[PDB]
Amino acid sequence: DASLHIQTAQNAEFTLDGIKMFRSSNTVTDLGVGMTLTLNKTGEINFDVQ
Amino acid sequence: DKNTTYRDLADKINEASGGEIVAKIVNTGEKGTPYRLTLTSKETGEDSA
Repeated sequence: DASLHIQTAQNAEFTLDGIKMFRSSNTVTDLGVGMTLTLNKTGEINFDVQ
Repeated sequence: DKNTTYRDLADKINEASGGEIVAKIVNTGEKGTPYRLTLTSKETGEDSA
């Protein structure tokens, strides 16, 4: 019986500035260089460094 | 050249583009073929070209 499966686990997914990438959760650091990031919803966004 | 690696050509093309065209290697989360090439340019639309 699959009805007992209230909720199933799945990833968060994102682009590396154009090219997409799927990961378990809403936090990312594979960028290297010294860059860190976290996700809070499915959308498009731009960020800046100064 | 037919024997050269991407690594060597990457430095060469930065000179060939003069840095005027910006390029970098990015992944699709794609096992086996994890390299994808991105080329970028600026203006208010597709005309960046």
